[PDB]
Amino acid sequence: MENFQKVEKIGEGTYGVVYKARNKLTGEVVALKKIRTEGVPSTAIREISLLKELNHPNIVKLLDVIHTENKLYLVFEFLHQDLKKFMDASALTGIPLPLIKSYLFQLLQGLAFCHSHRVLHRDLKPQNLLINTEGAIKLADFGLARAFGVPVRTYTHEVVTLWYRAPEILLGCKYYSTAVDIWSLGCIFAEMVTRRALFPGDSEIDQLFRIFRTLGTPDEVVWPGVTSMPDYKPSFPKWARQDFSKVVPPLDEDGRSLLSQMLHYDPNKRISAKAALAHPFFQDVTKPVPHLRL
Ligand SMILES: COc1ncnc2[nH]cnc12
Repeated sequence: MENFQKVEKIGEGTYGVVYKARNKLTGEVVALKKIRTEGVPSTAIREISLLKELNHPNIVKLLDVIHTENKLYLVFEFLHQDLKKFMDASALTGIPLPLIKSYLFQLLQGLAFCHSHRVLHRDLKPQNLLINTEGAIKLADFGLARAFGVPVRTYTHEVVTLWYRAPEILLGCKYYSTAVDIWSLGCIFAEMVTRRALFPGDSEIDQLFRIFRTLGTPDEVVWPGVTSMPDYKPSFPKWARQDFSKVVPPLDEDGRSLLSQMLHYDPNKRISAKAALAHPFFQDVTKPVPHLRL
């Protein structure tokens, strides 16, 4: 750490405080993420170490891992804004569709890359999607979930949001897959379009029931095996599925079609990042440069 000058406290991360800092020997401006006691387990150090080679232009670059006095810091490429802040800022007018389309397409490339190596995010959320002045968007904290877990509360006891959590996680599946990230990104896509979170649950049952109210209560017809999952209850209320036309106006037929595929209940049938990239929604994708005030 004495290789760095902290600049400001940036944020409270999932795992610890996040600092903006400058490397005294190289000038680089970085994000430093403290990872909150018998030292760091050796398994977590090896997992993190693999993430140093999982490099992609839509994945926030992991520069280095600093483990001293049994205290752990991750050094990351610094980006100046996140999608949560950008959405809050664009509330009056909404993010223009070409920009939505570009961010979704970039995020899907990020996912297609990571998922080709069977690495998951598992906690995608706007606060994790970071943006630069060149029109890029990038996934932050990719693979930390496998390395450190996803806690119910953060180190500051802030509630970890359930809003982007896939139904198979909520229903207690042990061995969920890359599809969980597709679900999260679908929820984000919808939030970009509508300017409101799709499923803003405030408990696990509220999260599930919000999902069911919009998409229909899942059954063995649309999701084979669902009634056998650990937290499935036969007594769940039975809601009918809503039309996507009601859910995400004014999204066009292509975007509604894609969204529907990203929100399929059955994780086997949910579209892959690779397949999503071929969807007709992206036929006319561009890379607009957003209006950013820093
Ligand atoms: C808040 O987290 C962060 N802020 C700015 N840059 C980052 N890079 C990775 N995490 C970041």
